[PDB]
Amino acid sequence: QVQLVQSGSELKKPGASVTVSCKASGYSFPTHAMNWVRQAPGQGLEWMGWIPTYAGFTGRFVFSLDVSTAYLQISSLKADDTAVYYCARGHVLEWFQGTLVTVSS
Amino acid sequence: RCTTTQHTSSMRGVYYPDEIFRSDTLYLTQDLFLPFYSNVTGFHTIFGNPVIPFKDGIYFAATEKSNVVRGWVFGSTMNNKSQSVIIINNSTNVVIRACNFELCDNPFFAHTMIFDNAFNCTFEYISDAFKHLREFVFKNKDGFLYVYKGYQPIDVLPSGFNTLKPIFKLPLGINITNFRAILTAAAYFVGYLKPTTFMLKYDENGTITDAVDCSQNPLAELKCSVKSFEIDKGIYQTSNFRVVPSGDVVRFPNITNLCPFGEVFNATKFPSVYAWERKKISNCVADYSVLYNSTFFSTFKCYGVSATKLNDLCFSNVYADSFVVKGDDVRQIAPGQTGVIADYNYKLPDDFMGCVLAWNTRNIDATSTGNYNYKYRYLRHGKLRPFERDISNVPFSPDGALNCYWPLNDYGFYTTTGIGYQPYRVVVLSFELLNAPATVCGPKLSTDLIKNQCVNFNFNGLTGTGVLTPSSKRFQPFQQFGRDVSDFTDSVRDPKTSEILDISPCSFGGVSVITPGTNASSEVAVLYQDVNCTDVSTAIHADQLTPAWRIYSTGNNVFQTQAGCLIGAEHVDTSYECDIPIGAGICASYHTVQKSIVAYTMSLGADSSIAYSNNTIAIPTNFSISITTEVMPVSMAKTSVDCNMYICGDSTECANLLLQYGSFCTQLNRALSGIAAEQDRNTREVFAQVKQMYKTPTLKYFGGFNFSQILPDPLKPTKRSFIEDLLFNKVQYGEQKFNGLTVLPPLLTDDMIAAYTAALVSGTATAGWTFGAGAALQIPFAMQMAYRFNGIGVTQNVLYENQKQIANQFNKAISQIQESLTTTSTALGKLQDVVNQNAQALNTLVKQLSSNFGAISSVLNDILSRLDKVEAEVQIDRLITGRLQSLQTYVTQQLIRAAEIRASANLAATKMSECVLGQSKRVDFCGKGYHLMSFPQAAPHGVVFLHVTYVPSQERNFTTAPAICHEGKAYFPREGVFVFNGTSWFITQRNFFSPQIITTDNTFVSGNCDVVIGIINNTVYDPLQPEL
Amino acid sequence: VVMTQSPLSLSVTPGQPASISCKSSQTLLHSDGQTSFYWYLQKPGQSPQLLIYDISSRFSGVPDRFSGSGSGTDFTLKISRVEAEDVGVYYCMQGTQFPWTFGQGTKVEIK
Ligand SMILES: *[C@@H]1O[C@H](CO)[C@@H](O)[C@H](O)[C@H]1NC(C)=O
Ligand SMILES: *[C@@H]1O[C@H](CO)[C@@H](O)[C@H](O)[C@H]1NC(C)=O
Ligand SMILES: *[C@@H]1O[C@H](CO)[C@@H](O)[C@H](O)[C@H]1NC(C)=O
Ligand SMILES: *[C@@H]1O[C@H](CO)[C@@H](O)[C@H](O)[C@H]1NC(C)=O
Ligand SMILES: *[C@@H]1O[C@H](CO)[C@@H](O)[C@H](O)[C@H]1NC(C)=O
Repeated sequence: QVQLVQSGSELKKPGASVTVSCKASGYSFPTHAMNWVRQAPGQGLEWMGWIPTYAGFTGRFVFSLDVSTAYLQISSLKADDTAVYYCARGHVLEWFQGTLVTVSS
Repeated sequence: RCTTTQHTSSMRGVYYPDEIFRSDTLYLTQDLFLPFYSNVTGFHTIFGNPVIPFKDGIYFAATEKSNVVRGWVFGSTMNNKSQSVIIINNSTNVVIRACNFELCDNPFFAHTMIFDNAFNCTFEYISDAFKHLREFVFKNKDGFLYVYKGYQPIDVLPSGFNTLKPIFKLPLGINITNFRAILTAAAYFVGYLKPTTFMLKYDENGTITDAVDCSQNPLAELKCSVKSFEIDKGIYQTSNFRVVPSGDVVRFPNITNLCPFGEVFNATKFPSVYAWERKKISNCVADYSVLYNSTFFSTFKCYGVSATKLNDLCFSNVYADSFVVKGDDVRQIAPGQTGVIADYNYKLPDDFMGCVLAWNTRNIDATSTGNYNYKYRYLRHGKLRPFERDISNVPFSPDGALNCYWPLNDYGFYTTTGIGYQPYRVVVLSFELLNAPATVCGPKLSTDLIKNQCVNFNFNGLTGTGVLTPSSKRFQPFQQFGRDVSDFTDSVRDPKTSEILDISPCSFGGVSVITPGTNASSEVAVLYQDVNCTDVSTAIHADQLTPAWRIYSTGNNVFQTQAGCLIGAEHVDTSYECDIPIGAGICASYHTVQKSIVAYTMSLGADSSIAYSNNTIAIPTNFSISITTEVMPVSMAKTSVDCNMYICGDSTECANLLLQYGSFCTQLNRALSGIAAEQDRNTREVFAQVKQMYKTPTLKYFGGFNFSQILPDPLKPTKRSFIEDLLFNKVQYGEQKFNGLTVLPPLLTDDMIAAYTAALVSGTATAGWTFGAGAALQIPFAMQMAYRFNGIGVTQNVLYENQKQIANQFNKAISQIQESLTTTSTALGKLQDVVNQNAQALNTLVKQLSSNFGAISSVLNDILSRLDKVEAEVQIDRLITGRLQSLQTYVTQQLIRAAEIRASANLAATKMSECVLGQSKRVDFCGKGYHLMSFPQAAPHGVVFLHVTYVPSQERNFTTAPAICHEGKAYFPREGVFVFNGTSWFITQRNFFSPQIITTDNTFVSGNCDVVIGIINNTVYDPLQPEL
Repeated sequence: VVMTQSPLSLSVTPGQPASISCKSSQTLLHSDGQTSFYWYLQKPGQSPQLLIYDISSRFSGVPDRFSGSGSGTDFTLKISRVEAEDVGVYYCMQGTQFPWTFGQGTKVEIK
C-alpha cells in the first residue's frame, strides 16, 4: 500500500552529528505515525520514539515531521550506534525500510 | 456401423406465422422469412452434401422422384463432442433423436449408416407410421427447432407461391450452427431466413394466398405503408432515413496515475463524526471496481449515478468525506434526512449525491471496556448547511451551572453489544460533475480524431453521434464545451489537442416515393428530403444507409433540387403542366421518351398575347353554351363512440379506475354527438330551400330543351334521375362491435334528398326565377331563357332567332356530362375524400386498441386472468391512460374536420341561393362564363351542380371611335359602341355583333366637336328627314 | 510478563507445521484503546514486516499460511506448513500500553 524511502548508510568518527530522514508515498495531509525502531547488533528491536515523542532513550535523538518528510537527527554521535533505525509507517498496513550509521575510530 | 448453381427464390417460403385463424384481411408481421427473390444455392444428387451453415434459419427444399432425401442432421461439431439432432424418415416412421452421437463421416440410409452409438440423449420421438417439390423451413429459437412443411406437384427451382404449414416444435435444447442431408443409398436447394417484414393476405376461407416483402424495394415499402397491394398515384411519404456512423471517436485526458482509494478506505485512523475530514482526489485513473466487486461494505448506496456507471465517467474533482458513527446513525448519512447526525454533525445536500459507503468496525474501533475516542454533537443553536463543519466546543446554553451543558456527547463503543451500537466507518464520495476540465477519469483507451464524416463519439464523458468539424469559435480557456439555444452540445474542446470541434448531426430526413399508379407500371422514383445528394449517393453505394432496400440501385438519373434529391427520375430541359409535384418549382410525370419518370420545370400557362391599340375593338360574332360540373361535400359520417366500451369494455376493475377521471368520458360522448348533429343541419340547409314541393311534369322537353336526364324517370324502380343514379353508383364499426364504435344514420334519407332535388329542378324549369322567391310564375321555358340572356346583356331577340342552336347545344352538353361522368374516376374525388377520411380516422382509433401503452398486454383479460388485483391495477391504469388519449385525439380531429365540412356546406347553401334559385351576376362563381341557369343533383355526402353557362365565341376585329362629330355636336352611344364595318359606321353591343344604324335615338349629346379627343366626323340618322 | 519469547527452535523439516509462542502479564490495551499483540517477521536480510495483530487480523502477504492464537497471557503464531522460504526471526511484541517492547524473537530455520 504505502512505502517509505529512507537514506542509506553513513560512517562517522565519534563526535559531531549525523542526520537521518525519510518520506512516504502519500498525498494530502495524514498525520504523525512516522516512528523509529533501532536494531542493536544481535538484539531485538528497540523503540526510539513515536513522533514527536520521547521515551527510554537519550537526548541525542531529535524528532521532526512534515509527504511525511520525517526526520530523526543524532546530536553528539557516540560509538554505541549501529543499525540505528528503521522508519516505520503507522498507516494502513504499517511498513518498514532501514538505514545504517556506523561510528568508529 | 459408420464409414469414416444459384437460383432465384421467387416468392417462395411464406409460412403461417401462428395458430390464429384470420380471414378477409391483411396482416402485418415481422419474423424470419425467406426474402423474395433471394439467393438460394442449388445442390445436386445426380452428390453435393457438405456441411452447410445454418445461420439461425434454413429454407430447405428438394425435388424428388425416388425418395433420395430422407432427412437432416443439425448440429455444430458434427461429432460426439457436442449435441446434435438426427431427423430421419426411415420409410416406416419419422425418428428424431438428440444425443452426442457418434456420427458417420460418410452416412447413408439403405442398413442404416447414420451413427454408431449415442450418449447423453436429451430428446427422442418416434412418429406414427407412414415430380414432387417438398419444402421445409427450419427455424431455431429458444431451444426449439421449429419445422414447417408444404408440397406442390412439379416437373423439373419452380417459381410460385406455396404457403407452408407448421408440423413440429422440437424441444431439443441444441445450439445448431450447421447441417447435412441424409441421403438414400434428386436436387435440393438451400436459402436463408431473415427478420424481414411481411404483409400477409388472407382469402375468404382464411388461407394465405399472397404476400408483400416489405423490404424488397421502395414500392414494396409503399405497399406496406398504406396497407395495399395497389397504389393509385402521387407522392407518398413512407419513412425516414439516416446515415449510419462509421468509426468511433473517443477522447480522454492524458491521465496516467492511479487514484489513492486505499488512503481513503483503509486508513488506520478515522475522525469522529462531529469533526469529519475531507481529502481531494485528482489527476488519476479511477478504477471503481475496487470498491464494488469485493464485499467489505455493509452499505454501498449511490445516488444519481449507478455504481456500475462510474468507470465510464470523468469528473472535475472527487472528494472523500470520512468519519466514524454507530450502526443506527449509518441510515442518517443520506440526502433528505433528519436526526442528530444528519442535522448537527454531517449534512448532505438535498441534491445529487455520489456514493455513501460503510462497513462494520466492531473488531477495530470497539473495545471490551468501551472506546470513548469517538464523539458527536447533540446541542447546537441551529442546523448545518451541506458540507459545513462546526467543531466549536463551548458551553451550550438553551436560553442564550443549571442548564449549562457541553454540546458534545460520546460513543461508548463496546464489543459486547449488538449491531446498532457497533461502530462503522463511513466514507462519502462526492463527485463534481465536470465543471472544469476533468482530472479524474476511468480506465479508458483513447483513439484518434475521425473528421468530416458520421461517427460515434465520446469526449470526456460527453457522448452522442454526429459529424465532427474544426471551427472558428473562440472559447475562453476555462470553457470545455458550449451549447446552442436548446440543451445540446454545439461544440467540444478536444482534451488532448485543445482544438475546437463543432458537432453537426448526421444526415437524415423523410423518404418519399413518386409513383404513377401501379396499374400503369411498377416504376418509382425516390425523393430524399432536404439533403445534399452527394451524401445520399455516397451512403447508398458505401452502404451506410438505413432504410435501404435489397433490390434497389442508383443510376445516372440523379439530380438535386431545393425540395431534396431524386434518384431514378430523369431530368429533362423542357416543361409541362404539373403531374406529380416534387416541390420548389419542379414536378415529376410519366411520359414517353419507352416511358420513364421524368422531372421537368412547371409550365405556368400558354404563352400568348394581345396587341395593344388606341383605335380597335374585338366583338364576338357567335357564341356557345356549355355545362360546368361543380362538386362539394355537405356532410360527413355521423360517428359515435361508446367511451366505456372502448376503454373498459366488460371490466369492473377498469371501470372503477376510469371513474377517477371524472367527467372526461361523458364529455367525449357529448362532443362527438354534437358533431354528428350538425351533419343533419348542414344537409337540411343546403337542400331544403324549397317552399313547397313541385311535381315532376310528364313533359320533359320544353322549347327544345331536354330535361329527361336531370329529372327522375317514372318508369324506373328508383326516384333518382339518370345523372343522380350515376353519381351514387360512382362513389371496423357497427351499423355491434367489441370496440364500441358505430355509425349513425342521417335524418334525411336518400329518397328525401332526391325528392327535394327533383322538386327544385322541376320547379325552376317552369317557375321562372321566382321558384324560391315568392309565388312561382308560369313562364314558357323559352321566355325564361330569353330573360336570362337579356340579363347578361345580349339582346333578347337572340334567343328566339337562334333557339334551335341554343336548345341543341343544351342537349348536347347534357350528354357530354353524362359521358364524362360515366367513364372517369376523378369527377367526384371530393366526395370520395370525405369518405376516406372517415374510414382512416376510425381505423386509427381501432388500431390504437392493440397498443399496450407499456402494459404487459393490450387486453384487460390478459392482465386480470393471470395477475393479482394490486399489480393488475397498475397495468390497467397504464392501459387506460393510453386509451383516454386515443379517444380524446379522435374527437379533437373529428371536430376540426367538422368545421371544414360546415364551411363547405355553407358555400353550397349560398350557391344554391345565388345559382339555382335565381341568376347570379357575380364573376366566376356559378361557372366560368356568363351565368344563365343551374341544376343541383343529389350525391352521396354532398351536392353536385350543373351550371348552364353562356360563352362568347369567335370574334371579329373592328375599328372604333369613342364619339362622333355631327353638325358641331358630340354624340355618344347610349348602350353600345361605335364600330367601323365595310365602309360604314355602326353601333353594336359589346357581347354580340349585331350592327345597327347610328341614329339620334340610340345616341345622346354631350359637349361638342372641339372638346373630345380622338373622335371622327360622321352622320347621325334622324327619322324626321323622311317624315318632312 | 516481560516478553522473553519462547526458545529459538521449531521442527526444521520442510513442509511440516510449526508453533511459535510468547508470554506477557495482562489484557494488552493499545494506545488507540484496542487489545493488541503484534507479530513481526524480521527477514534474514534488510527489514521486518508486519504479519498479524491482536491474534486475529492478518496483513497482506500472510493470510493463508499464518494464523494467530492464544489465551490468558500465553500467545502463539501458527505456521500451517513451514514451506522452505519461511525463515528468519519471528517476533511477538507488546505493541500495546507497554512502550513497544519486543522479545528475543524465534529463530526459524528450514533444513
Ligand atoms: C445469386 O444467384 C443468381 C443466379 O446465379 C445470380 O444472378 C446472382 O448474381 C447471385 N447474387 C448474389 C447474392 O451473389
Ligand atoms: C444457445 O446459446 C444461447 C446464447 O444466446 C443461450 O441463451 C441458450 O441457452 C443456448 N441454447 C442451447 C440449446 O444451447
Ligand atoms: C373458399 O371455399 C369455398 C368452398 O370450398 C370455395 O368455393 C372457394 O373457392 C374458396 N375460396 C378460396 C380458397 O379462396
Ligand atoms: C486494503 O486494501 C484494499 C482497500 O480497498 C482492500 O483490499 C482492503 O480494504 C484492505 N486490505 C487489507 C486489509 O490489507
Ligand atoms: C332526351 O334525351 C334522351 C337521351 O338522353 C332521349 O332518350 C330522349 O328521347 C330525349 N327527349 C327529348 C328530345 O326531350
